[PDB]
Order: sequence, then C-alpha cells, then structure tokens
Amino acid sequence: ATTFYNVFVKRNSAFVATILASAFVFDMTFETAIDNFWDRINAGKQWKDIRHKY
Amino acid sequence: YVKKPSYKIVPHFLGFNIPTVSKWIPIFGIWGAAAGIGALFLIEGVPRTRQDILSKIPIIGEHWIREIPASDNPF
Amino acid sequence: VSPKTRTSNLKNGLTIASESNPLVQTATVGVWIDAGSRNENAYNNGTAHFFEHLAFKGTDKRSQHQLELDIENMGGHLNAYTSRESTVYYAKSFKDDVPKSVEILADILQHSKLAESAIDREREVITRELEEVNKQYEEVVFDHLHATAFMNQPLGRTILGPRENIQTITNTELRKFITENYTADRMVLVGAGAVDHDALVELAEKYFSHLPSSQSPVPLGTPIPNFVGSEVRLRDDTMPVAHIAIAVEGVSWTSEDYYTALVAQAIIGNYDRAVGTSRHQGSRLSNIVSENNLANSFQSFSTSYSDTGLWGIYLTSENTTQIDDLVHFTLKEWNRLSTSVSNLQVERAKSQLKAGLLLSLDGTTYVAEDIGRQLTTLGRRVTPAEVEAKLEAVTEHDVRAWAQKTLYDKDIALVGLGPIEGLYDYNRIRNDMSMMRW
Amino acid sequence: ASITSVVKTSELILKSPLLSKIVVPLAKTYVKFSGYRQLGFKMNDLIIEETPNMQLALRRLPPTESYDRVYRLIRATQFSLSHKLATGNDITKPEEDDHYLIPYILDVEAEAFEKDALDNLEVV
Amino acid sequence: MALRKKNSLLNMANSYVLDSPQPSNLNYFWNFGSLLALCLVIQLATGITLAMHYTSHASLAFDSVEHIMRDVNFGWFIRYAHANTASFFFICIYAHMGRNIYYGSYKTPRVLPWSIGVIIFLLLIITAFMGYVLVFGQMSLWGATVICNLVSAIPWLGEDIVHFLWGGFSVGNPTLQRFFALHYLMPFVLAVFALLHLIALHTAGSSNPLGITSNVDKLSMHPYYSFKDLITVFAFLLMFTLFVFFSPDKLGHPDNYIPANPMVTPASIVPEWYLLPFYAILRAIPDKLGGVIAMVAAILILLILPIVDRSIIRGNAFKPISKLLFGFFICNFLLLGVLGQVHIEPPFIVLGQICTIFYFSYFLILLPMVSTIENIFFYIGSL
Amino acid sequence: GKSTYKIPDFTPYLKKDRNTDANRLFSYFMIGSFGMLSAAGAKATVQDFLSNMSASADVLA
Ligand code: HEM
Ligand code: HEM
Ligand SMILES: CCCCCCCCCCCCO[C@@H]1O[C@H](CO)[C@@H](O[C@H]2O[C@H](CO)[C@@H](O)[C@H](O)[C@H]2O)[C@H](O)[C@H]1O
Ligand SMILES: CCCCCCCCCCCCO[C@@H]1O[C@H](CO)[C@@H](O[C@H]2O[C@H](CO)[C@@H](O)[C@H](O)[C@H]2O)[C@H](O)[C@H]1O
Repeated sequence: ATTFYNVFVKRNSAFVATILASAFVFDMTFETAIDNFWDRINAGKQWKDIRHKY
Repeated sequence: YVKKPSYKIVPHFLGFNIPTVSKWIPIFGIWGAAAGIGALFLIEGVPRTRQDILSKIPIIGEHWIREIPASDNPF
Repeated sequence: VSPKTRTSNLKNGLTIASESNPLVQTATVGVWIDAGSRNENAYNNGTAHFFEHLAFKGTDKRSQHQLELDIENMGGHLNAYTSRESTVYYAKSFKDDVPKSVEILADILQHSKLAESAIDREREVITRELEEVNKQYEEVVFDHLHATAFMNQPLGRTILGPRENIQTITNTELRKFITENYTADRMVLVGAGAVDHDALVELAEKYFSHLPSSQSPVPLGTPIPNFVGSEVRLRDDTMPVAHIAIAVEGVSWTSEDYYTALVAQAIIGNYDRAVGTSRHQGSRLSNIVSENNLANSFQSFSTSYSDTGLWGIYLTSENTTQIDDLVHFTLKEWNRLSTSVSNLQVERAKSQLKAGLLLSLDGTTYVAEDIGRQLTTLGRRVTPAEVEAKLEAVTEHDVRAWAQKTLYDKDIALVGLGPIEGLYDYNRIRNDMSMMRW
Repeated sequence: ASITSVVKTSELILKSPLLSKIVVPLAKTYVKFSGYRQLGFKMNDLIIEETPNMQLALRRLPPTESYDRVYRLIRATQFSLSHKLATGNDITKPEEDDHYLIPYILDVEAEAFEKDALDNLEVV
Repeated sequence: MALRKKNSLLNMANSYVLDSPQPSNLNYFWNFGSLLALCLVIQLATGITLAMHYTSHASLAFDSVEHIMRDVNFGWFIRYAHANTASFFFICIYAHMGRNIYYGSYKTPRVLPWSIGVIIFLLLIITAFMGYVLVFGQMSLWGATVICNLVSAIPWLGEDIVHFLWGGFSVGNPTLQRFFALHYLMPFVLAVFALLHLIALHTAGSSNPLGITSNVDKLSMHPYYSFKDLITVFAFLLMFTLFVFFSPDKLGHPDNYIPANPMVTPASIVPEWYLLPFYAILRAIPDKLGGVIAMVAAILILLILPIVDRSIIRGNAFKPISKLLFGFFICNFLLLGVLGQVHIEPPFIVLGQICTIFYFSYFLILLPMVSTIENIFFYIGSL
Repeated sequence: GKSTYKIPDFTPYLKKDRNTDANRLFSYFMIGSFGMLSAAGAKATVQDFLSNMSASADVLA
C-alpha cells in the first residue's frame, strides 16, 4: 500500500501515466467483452450467424 | 582559525542549475512516457498505427490483426 | 570545547546533572520533571498548572510571607513553568547561595501546604487567566493547533484546563497528582554555572533523599497520538494582523528523523520584516515573502514530544488580500523539500545548524534548560561531537525521503486567527501540499 | 541586454588604445545621426524603463533629476506629436548629455546579479 | 460616479474606446489597428451575406458565385468587396506588423500581445486560403491541391492526414464543403484572438513612436484618436472604391473564372499575392519537408524577436543602423514576394535562396549583432 | 458552547485509520478510476466523432 502509493500515485507524472495506460487496457478489453456479449444476446440473428448459408 | 567561508558558485542559467535539474530528469522521463502512451492511445484507431506499431507487439498484437471477410465487404 | 556534563544518581533514582562554568559568578539550579499536563485525565485537567501556583503559596515550615522573604534574602529569583510533557522549577542565585536555593526548592516540592484557603484564593486568579491569554495571539494559535491536531487526545488538552475543572480542583486531587507524578525516577536535579557537581550531589542527598520512587521505573523520556487533519478558524475582522499556523505530524525526540526534520525546518527558516538582515536571507520563502510584502513574519518550527511532534510554520501578516499568495508560496516551498532540494540547500542548512545548536546555549539558565530537557527526553546529555556527527549524517536524499513521507500530499492542521477572510477553505490549502507538475 | 553588460564591454574598448581610436569617433557620429539630442533628450532618457530593475533605479533618482526627466519626456512628446524639432536651449548640447541614471541602474543590477550568484552557492 | 464608469458592461467599452489613456504622440502608423478592425467588420458583413446565396456543393459552387455576380441585387458589389477586402486586410496586417517591428512593439512588456498577434496572422492566412478555394475555379482547385499536399511531408502519417483533410483521395466535393464550414468559423476565432491581444496590451498600454513611457502624458482615446481614425477610414474607403468600382479584378487571377477541372493543369499555380513570400521561402529549400519547415519557421521566427533584439532602447526612431537594416529586411521581403510568382528558372532559383538566407539571418545574426553594437555606440558616443 | 479549545464532536465522521497509506490510496483509486474512464470516454468520443471527416461510404464506393 505504501509501495503501491509510492510507485504509482505519489508523483502525478506516474499517476497520470498509470491512468492513461489503464484507459488503454480498459478500452481494448471492454471492446472485446462487449462484442462477445452482444453476439451472445443476439445469437442467430446477425449476418455473421446466417452468412454460412450463402 | 578560519579566515573566509568556503564556497563556490555553480553554473546557472535562467535560475536553473544542474543539481536541481538533475532531480527532475526522471520526472521528464515519466511525463514523456505519459505523453507517449496518451498520443499512441489517441491514434490507436488510425489503421497505419495498427499496421505499423500495434500489431507488431508480441502476444497482444493479434488484437489488431482483423480481416473483414471478402463476402461482407462491398469495397 | 565546553566542559563535560557530570551525571550522578541517588539511591531513590534521582538524577543529578551539572555543568560548571568557572567564568561566571551566578548559578541556575533546579528540578526538571518528566511530567506535565499530559499526565492529567479530562476530569483533573488543569491540576499541574494549579499546583505551580500553590507551590509558591507556603509550605509546612515557611508561610507565604516567609517564603517571599527567604528568596528576597537569597538575592536571586525562583521560576517555574508547566508544559504538556515537562515541569521545571529552578532558582537563579549567587555562587554561594546555592545551598539555600536547593533547600527552598526541595521544600516547595515535597512539603507544600495546599491549604483549602489558598486553593480557593487561586481559583479566582486562574479563572482570570482564562480571559487574558486571549491577548497572546501566538499562544492562542498554538493552543488551538494542538487541540485540533490531537483532537480528543491528551496532547490536545490545554495546560490551564477548562473553567469547570478550575472550580472543582481539590487539595486531594492536587496531592494525588504530585504523589503519582513527582517521583524520583522522573526527576533531574540540574546545576549550571558556578556549581560544583560533588557539592550538588551532597545537597541532593540532604534534601531529596526521602522522595518516593515509582513502582515501575521506566527510563527517562518514555511516553498513541493519532493526528487529525483539520482546521480552526477564529475570524476577527477587527484585528489588523492575521495569525496562521500550518503543521503536519512531525517527529518525536528519539525519532531517527529528528535531525532530518531540523535540517528541513532550517531550509525554510524564519523571517521578520523588522530585522535588518531578513531581506537578505538565503531561504527562497524569505525572498518571496520579503519582495512581495506578503507577511510581517514567519517562523518555522519543529516541536517534539515523547511519541509525536508537530512540524510547520507560523505566519503573521497585515496583507489581508494576499493571504492566499502567502499560503500558496509557503506550501510550494514545502513541496520543493520533496521534489527539488539538493546538496545546495541541505549543506547550507547544516552549516547554519551546526552553529545554531551551540549558540542557543549562551547563559546558565539556557545551559540548565538544555541539560534538563535532554535528560528528561533522551535520558542523557548528547555531547556536541555526537550532535555534529548526527547533523553530518543528514544527506539531501534523507531530506527528500523524509519530506516525501511526512509532507508530500499529507493532511495539515491549520489555525487562522484575525482578518482571515482571504484564507481559502481546507481543500484549497491542502491541495497545495502536492504539485501536479511532479 | 543589461546595462552592466553594455558598460563593461564599453570599458574594454576604451582601455584598448587601438580599439578606442577607431570606435570612439564612430560612436560620436552615430550619436549625431541618431538625433535624440534634437528632441532635447539625454541618452539615458531613452533606456527601456518597464522592468523591475529600472523602476527601482528610477525611484532612487534624486527628486531634482526626477522632475527634470519628467519635463524632458513631456517636452519630447510634444515635439514628436507636433512633428517639430528642438531649437536653441531645448537642443541637448553634448556637455549636457550626462549619464544621470547609469550609476543607479548599475547598483540595482549589481545587487540583482549578486543575489542570483549567491542563490547558487555550493558549500565546499 | 458617471454611468460609463459605474456600470460594469459600459465600463468595459469605456476602458477600450473612450477613457482608454493613449500616448499623445501616436503617428498615422498607429491607425492600422482600427483599419484591421474595419476590414474584419467588412469581411463579416459581406461574408455572411455571400453565405446566404452561395452553395458549397462542388456541382453548384462556381455557378452560385456567378449567380451572385449576375442575379442577386448588388451581388457584384458584395462579392467584389469581399474579394478585395481580403487583399486590403493583408496590406493593413503587413503595415501593422511592420509598425510593430520598427517601433519595438514586441519588446517587454508587450511580448504577450505580440505573440498572440503572430497567431492572429496564422489564422488570417488559413481563413483566406480556405475562402479562396470556395470559388471552385481553376486556381481554387489547383491551389488547394498543391498546398494541401505539403502536409504529405509530415513523416509517417502525412499521406493519411492529407486524405483525412480532403475527405477523399483528391480535392473534391467533401473538401469544398468542409472548407466552407471552416471558412465561416475561422473569422470568429480570429475576432476572439484579436480581442485577446488587445486585452493583453491593456496592461502596458500602446507603445509610441519615441519608445519612451507615455505615463507622463496621456490623452483619452476619444475624441482624439476617434477623429484621427476617421481620416484613415476615409482614405481606406477611397482605395476600396477605386478597386471595387473601377478595377474589381486587378488583384485577381483570370484562371479563377474557369471552372475547376482536375484534368487540365493551369500554366502556373501560384498562391494569392499575400502568400507569395512564404512560397518563395518554401521553393528555396530543395527538400519537401525542409521547405515546409522553413515556410512555417518564417512565420514562427517572429516569436523570437523579443529575445534576439538586444537593444537597451525600444524601437528604431533613434537607431540609424537598425533603420538601414530594417529597410533592407522589408525590401527583401517584397523581393521574396516577387520571386514567389516567377517561373522556376535561372537566375531566379539562386536569387530566391539568397533572399531566403537574408530573411532568416535578419533574426538570427544581424539584429542581435547590430543591436549589440548600437548599445555600445549609444554609451560611448554620449560619454 | 463557550470554550473554543473544546473541539466540537467529529466522532460520527472521523476514520480511525486516517493517516495510513491505505486510506489515501483508496481515495486515489476512486479518483484514478474516474480519470481512467474519462480518458477512455474522451478517446472513444474523439475517435468516433472525428471519423466523420474521413471518406464517407459513397466516396469509398
Ligand atoms: C477575415 C475574414 C475573411 C477573409 C480574409 C475572407 C477571405 C475570403 C476570400 C479570399 C475569398 C475568395 C474570394 C473570391 O475571390 O471570390 C472568400 C470567399 C468567401 N467567403 Fe470569405 N473571408 C472572410 C470572412 C468570411 C466570413 C465571416 C464568411 C461568412 C461565411 C465568409 C464567406 C465567404 C464565402 C461564402 C465566399 C465564397 C463566395 C466568393 O468567392 O465570394 N467569409 N473569402
Ligand atoms: C485582426 C487583426 C488585428 C487587429 C484587428 C488588430 C488590432 C489592433 C489594435 C486596434 C491595436 C491598438 C492600436 C494600434 O496600435 O494600432 C493593436 C495593437 C497591437 N497589435 Fe494588433 N491587430 C491585429 C493583428 C495583429 C498582428 C498580426 C500582430 C502581430 C504580429 C499584432 C500585434 C499588435 C501589437 C504588438 C500591438 C501593440 C502595438 C503598440 O501599440 O505598440 N496585431 N492591434
Ligand atoms: C475594442 C472593442 C470595444 C469593446 C471592449 C472590449 C471588451 C472586453 C473588455 C473587457 C476585458 C477586461 O478589460 C478590463 O476592464 C477593466 C474595466 O472595464 C479595466 O480597468 C481599467 O478601467 C477602470 C475604469 O475604466 C479602472 O477601475 C481600472 O483601474 C483600470 O485598470 C481594465 O484595464 C481592462 O483590462
Ligand atoms: C488528437 C487526436 C488524434 C487523432 C484523432 C484520430 C482520428 C481518427 C481515428 C480513427 C477514426 C477511425 O478509426 C476507426 O474508428 C472506428 C470507430 O469510430 C472503428 O470502427 C469500429 O467501430 C465502428 C462503430 O463504432 C464499426 O462500424 C466498425 O465496423 C468497427 O471496426 C475502427 O476500428 C477504427 O479503425
């Protein structure tokens, strides 16, 4: 907790760098998660689900 | 017995000296990383950024290698 | 090189400590006690201060008047003060009046009457003291500062105590306090100036030998304080000068960072517009404040107790539209102890302190106060050679590391008194404890 | 540039016999063609004043020098707006072109520069 | 207390146009600021009116401008006023900048109004360039093509940026429609920056031609400078009248009366006259990216005048050598302009390179040297 | 009600572990998360919005 504070939080330069890196990770993972969830709740309905017939 | 105080003037310019600036060198480094991460994040959607930078990152890089099937592409 | 401090014990556990100066003709002998207001609870808060008044109100032998005469005849004077952790009772006299003075001190401490009639008389005098401290602005500020920093804890209580206690303090609770606290293992008999150590030890064996010892003798200067970031605003638009104190939790007497905290305090330093040299001081804050007329004065402090401390600054200003600038620039100078200080500032402050710690001791009372304070807080007098070595061990890395854990982005206790409309709210002050650029 | 700089470099030139022999006549012609004397100014009236150091030097002028400088600025302003030149006693003669301000600004700057140096001292 | 001082809104106007304390000796070169404000007001009035009749679609743009000329009542006047005032705007802005450079208006304590001024100048260039494309004649198209292709020089991403600006693979309808939206916006941004540089100036006040303080002798802005501004307003309106009514196309290129044709390339593709010196600077450097950097640096280098001018005295009125150097600098700037519109042929290729070197060496070498020496001549010469 | 050295009761609000690094770190985790979603939201907003200026579907056709 002290260690974590000292490395990532105490210096604002480090804090902002950590926030931006986390935003990058969040953005990429959230995209993938939503895409999969969207595909499950709308299963059989989307073009990708019927494409194979054609 | 001491006749005179013992000191030197360190080189300075615009109120900066090397001892002080040296303490901030690492901070410029981290700010540069922050600016780099942020810039790259801003242009992550640009196709060239994916093609040239992001897809080349080991393991992770396959996140940015995505092909539209030829059947689904009007263009 | 100053003469060696000699130290002896009695059987009860009373320490005798002396430092002779064959160049002076006066002597300060007295009793330093490792006890003070902090030893009271909430119900008897004010007792230690009450006792200090009664100590001079007559003993089993000498009445109030006889006491007065005896001291008058000695030729010197007696003095006492009670603090949160320390009580002192000393006598300044002529070289050959030392046996009289030791005898009077031993009498007023061990054999005081504490007569109901005198309790009742002082009960009014002390009640009047509650309405006249109000004028001593620095003391008002520091007492509120302790009250808020150590909210609802023993260090947070005042020395005078509440009005309610003053009306209900009995001779019973006075006697109980001094019986529990003024024990031989907590007391040091100190002599400085024209005193012989061996003479003083004999006088101690004569007068202080029948002192109670405590059941469980802990070492001298033995104590958990939980600092509260907080503020007290005592706005008074009719006052022309604003008085502001800002402090963080500091270091105890025996902290490993004790010298690092002193060096950091010396980097900010003091300032007073009325002193001629103050416009030329090296301190950055001093330069900002003097160039911009932001303050009449400021004084950095690093107060220590047995188990905590307060480190901070006390400011006075008539510039009521730029209090914000004054506070802003002060806290930005503190930020630089974490971000920017180098060997340049650190070596300059060490130079100034190596002399400062010796300069302070320029009279027998100052020497006695130094022996007494060190013996009751550390258990020993630290030689100037050891002090020079501990100061030399402070590096710029130590200062930055200390400031990063003690100052940087930490809660402050803040007290403002007077025309402080321009002092911003807690958040805006506390936001200056860090720098977004770093 | 600082007045200190200008004064020191000028003194180096005035020391060297060769250099002074060639620079002093040029400087005198320059001043004649400059033509500030034809608006009744002294050279020091032209120095930029909107600086902390210069404001402090001006505050240290003796009252008489200060009141006369105010008049020369007002008079020159009136010649400027009228598109006229000074005549007669309003023209600054070479012997009246005294460096009234230079000593004050050199003292202000001496302290300012010493303060900068001493802010950078390193205990040895 | 008078209402003009008591009411906060009135007092803002009062502080800038009425009680504003001015030096009593401003000469006529202090009138370009109000002429620039006049040009800006004319461009807003005529520009918004043209927007009521213009169509930004590439199939209709050029014809909508002909409709304005032929069918809209007084459309010819509104169009020619807008087109000619764009040139007058640049004459006044060069005069205002030349005044500022000669009189040391960039020196402390006026660095901030000068620096915001440099941005105003960049916004005016962008505004005028986009407005010229809107006609969609041959010069409109081909000028947009070559100027927008300079962005291709930006390393790595340059080509992508160009396609992004165009909204396609060449200058076409998407580019024209976006240039219309931005051309409408940019004058409002320019007005905000013009206001910012005045607010920044208000802390020191106007400089004056002697370079000394005016705190000793102030005049109200009104009535003195109000009435002195009317003289140059009417002089400007006379010049405006002679171009707009008697020679409306003197400052233009005939090729812009031919509809844009991506196939046929015009004989010579040149920017409007006011951009010509920067174009000559770009041609001087053989490298594409080098040329673009030089061209931008030629404007941004104005930001270093506060540093490279080492004089202890503000302005050139009393500095004969600085006055000569300034004369050569200005004439060189005009020669660069001329060289921007000659053909890339001998001997103009080398001459353009020499003039480019002179342009930069003014800021980097000559002004620092001359200002150093003049400091010494003032000191020694008056001992 | 009269003495100003008797601090009013703040026990309903005061945290016991107020001086600890864990205490500060928690509040900065909230601030940091908020800053992180604001960064991710700004990036998404800017990217989707500015893409309007890239070649439209009819142009790419
Ligand atoms: C600083 C202000 C402005 C400048 C320097 C400027 C400059 C120009 C230029 C150079 C042209 C090409 C003129 C031609 O040759 O036909 C033009 C065209 C145009 N401008 Fe502006 N303009 C400005 C403000 C405005 C404003 C505020 C509008 C509001 C929409 C606007 C609308 C137009 C329109 C519609 C055209 C195309 C019709 C035409 O060519 O006349 N302009 N502008
Ligand atoms: C829309 C364009 C502009 C307008 C409307 C404008 C307007 C004005 C006005 C009204 C003044 C005060 C009167 C005067 O001295 O003439 C002024 C002063 C000034 N302007 Fe501008 N300006 C513009 C562009 C620029 C540019 C491009 C620069 C610099 C590159 C600039 C730099 C300054 C400076 C330094 C002053 C102070 C000059 C002094 O009084 O000594 N301005 N401007
Ligand atoms: C030129 C276009 C005309 C419109 C004016 C521009 C609108 C924007 C102006 C407001 C920006 C704030 O501008 C600021 O206003 C206040 C009061 O108005 C001025 O204040 C000044 O005038 C008032 C009285 O007139 C005095 O109390 C004050 O001592 C003086 O500094 C500032 O010098 C000016 O910098
Ligand atoms: C200063 C900021 C820096 C420059 C700003 C960059 C501007 C343009 C960046 C990329 C814009 C286009 O970048 C592109 O964005 C869209 C989302 O908008 C993404 O497209 C993704 O989502 C959209 C809808 O959200 C879907 O229709 C699409 O099938 C999917 O791939 C692309 O994966 C990305 O390649």
